Amino acid sequence: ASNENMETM
Amino acid sequence: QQQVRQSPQSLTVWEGETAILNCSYEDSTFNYFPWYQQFPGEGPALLISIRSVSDKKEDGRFTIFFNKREKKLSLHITDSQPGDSATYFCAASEGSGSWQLIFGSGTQLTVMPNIQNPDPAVYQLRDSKSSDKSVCLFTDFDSQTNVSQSKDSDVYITDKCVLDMRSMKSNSAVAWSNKSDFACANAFNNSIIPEDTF
Amino acid sequence: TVKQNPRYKLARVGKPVNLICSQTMNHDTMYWYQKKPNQAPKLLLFYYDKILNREADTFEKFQSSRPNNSFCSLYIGSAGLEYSAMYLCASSAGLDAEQYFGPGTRLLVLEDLKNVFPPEVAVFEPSEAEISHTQKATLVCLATGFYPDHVELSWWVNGKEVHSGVCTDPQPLKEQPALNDSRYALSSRLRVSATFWQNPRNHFRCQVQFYGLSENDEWTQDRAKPVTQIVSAEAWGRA
Amino acid sequence: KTPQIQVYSRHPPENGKPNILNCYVTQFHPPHIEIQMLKNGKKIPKVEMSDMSFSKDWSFYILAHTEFTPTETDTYACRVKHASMAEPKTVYWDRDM
Amino acid sequence: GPHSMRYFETAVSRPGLEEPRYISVGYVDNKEFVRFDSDAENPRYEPRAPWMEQEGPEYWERETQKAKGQEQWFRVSLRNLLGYYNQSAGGSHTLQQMSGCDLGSDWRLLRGYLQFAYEGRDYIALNEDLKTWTAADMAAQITRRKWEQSGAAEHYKAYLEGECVEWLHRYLKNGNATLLRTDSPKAHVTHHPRSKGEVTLRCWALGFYPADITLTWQLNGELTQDMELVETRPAGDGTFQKWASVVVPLQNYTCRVYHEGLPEPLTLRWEPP
Repeated sequence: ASNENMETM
Repeated sequence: QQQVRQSPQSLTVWEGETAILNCSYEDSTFNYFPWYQQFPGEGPALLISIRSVSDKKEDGRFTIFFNKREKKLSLHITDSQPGDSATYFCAASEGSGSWQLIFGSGTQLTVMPNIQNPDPAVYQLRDSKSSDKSVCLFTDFDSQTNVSQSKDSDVYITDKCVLDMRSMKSNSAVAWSNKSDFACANAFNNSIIPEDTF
Repeated sequence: TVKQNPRYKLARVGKPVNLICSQTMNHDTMYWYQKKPNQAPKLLLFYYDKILNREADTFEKFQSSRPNNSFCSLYIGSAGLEYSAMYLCASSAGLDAEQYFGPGTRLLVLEDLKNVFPPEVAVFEPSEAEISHTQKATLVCLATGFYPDHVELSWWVNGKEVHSGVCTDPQPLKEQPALNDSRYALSSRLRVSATFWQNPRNHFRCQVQFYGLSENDEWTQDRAKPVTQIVSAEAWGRA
Repeated sequence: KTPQIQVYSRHPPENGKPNILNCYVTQFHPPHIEIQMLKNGKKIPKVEMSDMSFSKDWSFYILAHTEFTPTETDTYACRVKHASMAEPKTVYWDRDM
Repeated sequence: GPHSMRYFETAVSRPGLEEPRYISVGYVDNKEFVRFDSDAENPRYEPRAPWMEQEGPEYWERETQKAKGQEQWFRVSLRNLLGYYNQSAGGSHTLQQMSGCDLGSDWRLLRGYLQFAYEGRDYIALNEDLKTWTAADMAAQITRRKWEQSGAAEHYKAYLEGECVEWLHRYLKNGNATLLRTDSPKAHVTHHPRSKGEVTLRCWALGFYPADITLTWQLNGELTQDMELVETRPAGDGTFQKWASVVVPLQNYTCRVYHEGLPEPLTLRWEPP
């Protein structure tokens, strides 16, 4: 299963 | 810059007249231009918006005249009502990022209402306790005359306030002081209409 | 449509602040803006569903939390004098859609809470000469000795809040302008019919909502804690 | 990054027996690239292209293949157009490589 | 056994377009199993492996919703990077991501991966410890400072150790007949004469799975830079090809083939018939 990133760059 | 700059800082116009609220932007890539209206003690609400495709947006009285060749916006309010007295903000957002709205400082609009029958008079108002306080009220005066602060730390005088009453409008000012033997005639710091006491 | 409670927030320097915002529109995106006096509202941060974005010049000063999509909060820790501004919260269905703003939370940060005081509300009965000259009766309200500028005035007639024939000053007067940390004074007007004031069963109340200290706020003074309280003054009609 | 091209057949080349001609393009950025497979200097219309993929060194890679019958007289090539290159690189098919 | 799950993400900006192209490619043991593409008629996580058909609609809908959020994460991050480098609004920009883990021995977790790229070059990467970040430039240091305060690394470590390991175990069980499949290479030496009295012996290797192979030439013992080599190329039917050649005088030389599909390493010479 894929991962959802936290805070943006 | 972006910037966004708006002109003027504060605009005052009489009831029934046309109010013009100018705006200027630097970034040419700006496409969406919304206009927000906020009343004292209330957040900004979406009034009317305009896109880069069109150059005119009509919604009864409120109209935006967009000019791409001069990078400027203008909000026209035909037949100005006293209920329009609010702070007007203008935002702008480009293509790639529509979430980032670059707002302007804002224009504080003040619509002076038309006083049909002026009856200026100073009234003595007593407290509903034990008491011993007394408040002076200067009411039913025209929008033209002004009230001063009465250069004294002990005497407190408020600015003009217009009521509605549903049945149809009057301007009012409140004057009070903790000082013993303070008469309601004492408003001799600013010029008023000759009328009316006891 | 977009809730923001309280309307006014007070905090001491070095103490953490958490401003809460909520929406019933089931929106994916919720924004946070900073509004300085007579300055353009600048975007601080936003929350798209789960994803958080902070501005390169804003971060290190502001933090953000989201318990669920219906809520959104702005965190400050520690608080300073430069943080004293109006905090607006926006809401949008999509990332590239129309934004709906909340009423805003006015934040004021002070070095010490020693000068914080609740208001003294007093109602003034209409003048007998006013009922004789004109066929109207004006009731004057007076909120005095309150600090800070955090007040909400509302007129209540027969248990219901009345907006028609009501006028409150845009900014309260400083009781002692010659010195800093001075208490404010706000006045209001309620104009009703002469026959309406003549009725003895008609009730008139001037409610003033004050925003001061809370549960987390520390108080070490002998004087009573100036908590977020409601101060009212009532008056009945006479013929 | 300049794209690296390799022209080869799926199965060992044999005159008469049908085969599949591959054009493995590697080590390029941005991912936008134009690949044309040639037969005697003329472009092949039916060219099956694989979906966009990249390697551990962030470089993108793509494989283009067409149905072909090898002959000793016919010449095969692969023309590649990319932003990193001024002139398109044309690599000719060799059965010995 | 060396097993690994990877997610290769890409975000390409279009000239003037409000929405960029987002592609997420999933891999299990270096072979593709899942793929998402924003360009498609109906953007959904589509199965790319035959064993992936076992999953119901619950798995596909959950992954598509994850991709929709990631599609917007990459959109904002790409615009934030334009502000960092102070670049023009209109242009072609690429944001890449590599995330996943290696199992090791046996089904326990060996190494964690989380890397980011901009314009093809490295930007920010999560270290071996899975707690610190390596910034390639000063623009990446701002991203590092942002992620250090918010504690982004703490949640990325939770995926690589938890969900990434847990889901890879399931994919190895569901897909076993085609995943643990090994194909032995077909090896042969060709003759190519040259001028100056030299000849090139080309050691071929065709039809092998996985792509990992070692081809070396020997002069009784060890020939390093003088030996010609080409990159491992796919045939098209899920198998690979590769060759190694060496310039020798007008001769009996040894080629060594190393592959997991074959039990004993292949040692071969040239004919002629």
